[PDB]
Amino acid sequence: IAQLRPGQEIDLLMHCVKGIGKDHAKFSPVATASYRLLPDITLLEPVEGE
Amino acid sequence: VLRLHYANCKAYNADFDGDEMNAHFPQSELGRAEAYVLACTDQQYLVPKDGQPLAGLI
Amino acid sequence: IVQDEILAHRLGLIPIHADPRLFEYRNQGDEEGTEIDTLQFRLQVRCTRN
Amino acid sequence: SRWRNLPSGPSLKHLTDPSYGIPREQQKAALQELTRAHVESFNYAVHEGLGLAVQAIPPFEFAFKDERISFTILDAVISPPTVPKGTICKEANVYPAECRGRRSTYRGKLTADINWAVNGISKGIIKQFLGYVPIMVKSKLCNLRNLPPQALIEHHEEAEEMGGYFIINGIEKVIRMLIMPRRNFPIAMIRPKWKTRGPGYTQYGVSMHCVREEHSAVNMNLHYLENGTVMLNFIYRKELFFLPLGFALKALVSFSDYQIFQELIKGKEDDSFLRNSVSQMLRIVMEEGCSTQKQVLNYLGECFRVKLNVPDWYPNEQAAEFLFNQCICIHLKSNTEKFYMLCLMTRKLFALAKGECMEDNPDSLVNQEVLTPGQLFLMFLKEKLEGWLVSIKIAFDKKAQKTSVSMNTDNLMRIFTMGIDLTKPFEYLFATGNLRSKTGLGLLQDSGLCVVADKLNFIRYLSHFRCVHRGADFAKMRTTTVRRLLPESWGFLCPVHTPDGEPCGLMNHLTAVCEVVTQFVYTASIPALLCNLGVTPIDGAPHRSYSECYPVLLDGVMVGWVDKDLAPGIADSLRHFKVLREKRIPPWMEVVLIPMTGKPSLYPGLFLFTTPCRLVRPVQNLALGKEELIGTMEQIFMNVAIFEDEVFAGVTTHQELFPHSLLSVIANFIPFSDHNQSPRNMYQCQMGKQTMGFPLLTYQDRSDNKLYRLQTPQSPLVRPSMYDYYDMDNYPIGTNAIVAVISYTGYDMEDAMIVNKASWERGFAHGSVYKSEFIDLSEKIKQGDSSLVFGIKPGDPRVLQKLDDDGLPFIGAKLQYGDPYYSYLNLNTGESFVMYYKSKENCVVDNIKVCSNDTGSGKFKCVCITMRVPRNPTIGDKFASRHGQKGILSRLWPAEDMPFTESGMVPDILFNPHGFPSRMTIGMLIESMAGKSAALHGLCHDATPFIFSEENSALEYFGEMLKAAGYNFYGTERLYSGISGLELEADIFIGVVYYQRLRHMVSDKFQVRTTGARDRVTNQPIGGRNVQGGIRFGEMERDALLAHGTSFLLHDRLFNCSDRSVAHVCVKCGSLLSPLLEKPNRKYNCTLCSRSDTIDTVSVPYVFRYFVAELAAMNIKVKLDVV
Amino acid sequence: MIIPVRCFTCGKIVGNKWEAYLGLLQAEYTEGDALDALGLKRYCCRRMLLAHVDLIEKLLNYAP
Amino acid sequence: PMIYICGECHTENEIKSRDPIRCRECGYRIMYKKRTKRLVVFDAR
DNA sequence: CTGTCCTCTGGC
DNA sequence: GCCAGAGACAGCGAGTCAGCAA
RNA sequence: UGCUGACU
Ligand SMILES: Nc1ccn([C@@H]2O[C@H](COP(=O)(O)CP(=O)(O)OP(=O)(O)O)[C@@H](O)[C@H]2O)c(=O)n1
Ligand SMILES: [Mg+2]
Ligand SMILES: [Zn+2]
Ligand SMILES: [Zn+2]
Ligand SMILES: [Zn+2]
Repeated sequence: IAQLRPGQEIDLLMHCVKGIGKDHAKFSPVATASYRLLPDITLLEPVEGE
Repeated sequence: VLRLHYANCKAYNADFDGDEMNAHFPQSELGRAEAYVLACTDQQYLVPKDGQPLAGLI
Repeated sequence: IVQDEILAHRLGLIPIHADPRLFEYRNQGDEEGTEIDTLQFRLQVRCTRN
Repeated sequence: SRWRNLPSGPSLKHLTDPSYGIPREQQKAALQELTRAHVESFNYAVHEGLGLAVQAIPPFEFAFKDERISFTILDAVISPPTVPKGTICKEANVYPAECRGRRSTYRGKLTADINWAVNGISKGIIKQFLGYVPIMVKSKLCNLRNLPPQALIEHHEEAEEMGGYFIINGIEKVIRMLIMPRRNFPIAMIRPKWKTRGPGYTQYGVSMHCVREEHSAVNMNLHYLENGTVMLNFIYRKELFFLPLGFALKALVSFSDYQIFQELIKGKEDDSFLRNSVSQMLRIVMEEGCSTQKQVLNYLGECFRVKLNVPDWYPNEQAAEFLFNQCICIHLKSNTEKFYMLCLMTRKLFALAKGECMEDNPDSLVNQEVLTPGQLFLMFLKEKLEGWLVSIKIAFDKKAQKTSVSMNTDNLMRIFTMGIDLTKPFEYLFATGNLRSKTGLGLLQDSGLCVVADKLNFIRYLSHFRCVHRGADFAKMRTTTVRRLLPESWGFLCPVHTPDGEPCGLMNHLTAVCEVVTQFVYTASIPALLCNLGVTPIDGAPHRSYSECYPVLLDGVMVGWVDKDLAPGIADSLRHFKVLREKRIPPWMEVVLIPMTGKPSLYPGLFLFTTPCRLVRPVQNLALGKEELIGTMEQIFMNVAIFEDEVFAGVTTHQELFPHSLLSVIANFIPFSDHNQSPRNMYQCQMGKQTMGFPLLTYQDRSDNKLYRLQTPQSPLVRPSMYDYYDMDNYPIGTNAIVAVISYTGYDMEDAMIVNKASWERGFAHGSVYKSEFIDLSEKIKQGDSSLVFGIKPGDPRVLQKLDDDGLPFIGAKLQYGDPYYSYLNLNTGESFVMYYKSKENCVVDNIKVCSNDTGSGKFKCVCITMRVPRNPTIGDKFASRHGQKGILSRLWPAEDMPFTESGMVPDILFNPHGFPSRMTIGMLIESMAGKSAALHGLCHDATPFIFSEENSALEYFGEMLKAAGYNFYGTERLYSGISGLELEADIFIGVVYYQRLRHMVSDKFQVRTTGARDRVTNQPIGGRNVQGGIRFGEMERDALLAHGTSFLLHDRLFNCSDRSVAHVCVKCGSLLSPLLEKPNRKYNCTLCSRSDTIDTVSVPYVFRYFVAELAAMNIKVKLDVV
Repeated sequence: MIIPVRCFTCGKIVGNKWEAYLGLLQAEYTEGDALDALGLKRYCCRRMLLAHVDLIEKLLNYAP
Repeated sequence: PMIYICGECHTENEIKSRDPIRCRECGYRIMYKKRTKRLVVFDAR
């Protein structure tokens, strides 16, 4: 959160409320949730010999 | 920021790279009639230099 | 050394393990909050030479 | 050397090193050599040059009563800054950390010991205190000299600072190298406005700029008149005086008129117009009355005595010597050498007139040199010391003219009577920048001499100590020829780094390898060595014909006539001495040999410059491999390959150190500048100096005005290796962003850019501004009782809980417009004044410095409050890449509407692909791939210009890097549409590029006025943004608005909004001035005709009534017809 | 100044891999192997640590 | 009890009306006000 | 730094 | 009175934001 | 008002 040196002090109260990742990213619950279509690969000819 | 359509760009030569622009507010009700009828931005489709169109997509 | 607004920002982006389904949304202008809609945490730290 | 240990490719394992924060044992040494010309010049100006300056200083003799008194200044000494008098305690030294906290000048004490005598047998040495002269930061007369980085951190300093600046009121003036013509070298010029100087003058003439020991400069012009005669123009105290040559030559030398003649016809002894015109110079004006050196000196003395202001008891022959010593050829001590130099400048005007030589362009760097901070400082110091002498003895002569015998009792009380002078004059030249001098110092410019050095970034700051200004007068010129970027500034000035508006071509910057000469040497064994080499002294026996011989010059002094078949070998021998450091040839002497053919090429001859203000640059001397240094004029007669395999056998005398030597320090920070078009590298250089970055490490101490800070800077993953030589990661400037080049939104067109909203909410490019306001409360009062103490009368309802009992906000409190901001207390009366916060922006107080009076005796009158203003990227803020692609932020696109890639990623910058086709910044498309490959492989690639050829391409290299990571060669990954959810048909070009955030925000450039203040002379809006202020309509707008036929929009704008009054007129007299009110039925009555039934009100502008009034002032009448 | 808490592009939390990153680099591991051993797969996260400049260690050196 | 920290000594000096603004234990002429415990509210956005 | 005035001046 | 010599003389894009010193 | 920076 921070770094301190002798004589330095932090003192605070944080309030946590409910919300959706739409009005601020901090409230978003997933790193990423993407999707991808399944690739399809077809060998039209028998590949061989290096 | 004052948001403006891109068809009105070539008319002003605005380029959205930091392009301050002024906006005046008529206060007479007789300059509003002329802003509506004469100075409107669709009576300004053709440049008065050679009559060729000014507004267009880009 | 970390500012107050920057500390508040950094604290907003820290994920809390409370499940949001047991809570509720704070009504508009509910500054106080209650057991129903808020969780409070405290950071109080001071650095000293050992 | 000094360019070894230059990194071969950049690294990233220096950050993430176990020793990142430990302050180092010695300072960097590459950053130090940037401000080296500013510091090594001052070091001379203040210690070794000050003695020489005071040594000239002719003893100021004058008459008191029936007595003649002589005052000479034996020594002058400037002391490091220190607590004023001993009235202070516990530390005599004074470190620049303060005077930035307080707002004061870092000034040292200048004191000299004068010696006054009465006829030379009665004498006493008094030591007067002249005044205070400002001091540079690491300048030998400063308290931060010889301090390692660790000890430089306990005094609040940058641990990496190179001062080279002055602190005048805590503002860090940065006096910058101006361009001067040259020193001690005759430049033949063809200027057509010269024939207006007299009846028969021509447009030909050789100018010489003479400097003696860096304390004196003078400009002398030899003009050609149509008769074949040459005139001499000298300037004394800003007045131009014309002396025929011959008067000057006969005075300087006690030689026959045939020997003077045999000298001016040395190389052209067959020409007969010349032989005839030399005689018309010697006889026509000198056999007319004066034929012995003394009679010439006597005649010259009488004509010039009045304007040289010489002593009345001086023989005229002594007043002539005064003119020659102070106005012609300052550089040369002898009068015999001054003769030979005036003779070579004439021998040259005769060749320019007969078209045997080419005019020297004054705008080529070949014939240019720089004016350093020490030359301006000493040249002002010397002039002010002379002025101090003059003023003290003005006071002397004016007080009583009374029996000095007992008056030796108040001699010190007399000298101190005018020793009260030298301090404020000096601060004007530094605080204001403009020069108030009786002689302009042989300068040609009297403003913009010193400028504010602003630390917006460390790339704005480092460019103030490498700037070179052609002149401030050239900003006003129809013709643009001093803005041409000639090919002679190769390696000395950067092609790309020039301001790109009104200052273009006029404000240049030195390349990274270029450097100013600042050392001073003996140069006394050189004239005796040149003779061993083959030169024949000016005295005689050239061994050839004076036409097959080169005229040798060495710093204004003509050694003379090296033979024509010995000049090449002599030049090569002298160049080998300087390279191998043999003899005593300074490592930086410029051995120039301008060959002579039959063509009208530049005047032939072997010059040898060693003066302290020329620009030099290193080049690998082939055939010796010993890293020579060449100058601007010496570089035109030698071949310098850039890459190897460009070196040939006979050609390629030298070779350049690195291929990017030509580019400036900032232009070496642009990645792949070779693949972008040039007008875009000129905008990148100007945009890297307006970037919000990390400006410095010492907050709580600076007390500047504005200070923009970026929260979490990163270091570019793709950066030139020079970025790592001058560690520029101590001060980062931007952030790496995942940019996709896609047309997706409709809001990113025409130069506008899109920013993901979740990236912006996760801290992307957040920033702040520090507004430090110095409240000195000696204002609101004059020299009365202390109305000034910060303080709160107990219980004031106004400051109930916003202040903290010393009339100062709490540290950490938030301030808003209308909030209490300070509370003074007039101690005698006992009344407080809350002084509310009026800025319409929210901030937080982060520190408050209470400052004293410099004697530790101040009384709570001055404070410095620092407010913090959060400036995060809004819509309307300008972003930019490192390639001149600036654009505003038009949208913050939701993070779920952004096109996601097949890897789950989602760009955070959307950049329209239409800025490439017309701007041709192909370096951005390579930086994207290089940065993506870097982020993928954990590497750090270099973007040094000229490292990737046609055979080895950059796209091939980085596409192979990408294809080695599982991505595709061409850098395109295929995205999905975050709005429809379908894989777009085109595969998009995505990558990682380094964005900077510019300092121009809509929050600082937005205005709305309804009604408010008014100019009281015209009664129109005031016209500013800090004041409410109206926007000007303009004549172009008035002429474009009545092409619409809208006369009532014009009436509204120009009449009902700006100024509209009801001034009433007398209808019969038709005059606006005539109606006058009465003494209270208040009837305006016309004064001219006493009727009150004739007055009628008219609606008229207010500037029209002002116009009628100012016309009446001239007796003109405006009679207007009312209907 | 200090490590960002969450990666700007995908809000993956990288504010707890700073000391671990520094520790794997002191052990002899390349920046690539190090960023792999921390779980930073996509290059948007890898740039967040690879190009971080810790200036909180240089500000935390001037007097209190 | 208004405290001010010195510029380089770091000694707590309490200054008032009518008295000079030098620092004890040294003589410097710049002194920074101190942060007291007062409550301020910030938003985490 | 350019082009007309444009008011002499001066010579013829 | 005919027309060079000049030698004054006047003109030189639009808007905008700051800071600093007097 | 001035002057030194800067924006289109
Ligand atoms: N001194 C000035 C400078 C600029 N302007 C105005 O600003 C416009 C854009 O400048 P600009 O320099 O951006 C030319 P632009 O064609 O837009 O650049 P690009 O090739 O990079 O796209 C000009 O065309 C003028 O109308 C002015 O009135 N006075
Ligand atoms: Mg623009
Ligand atoms: Zn009347
Ligand atoms: Zn990520
Ligand atoms: Zn102290």
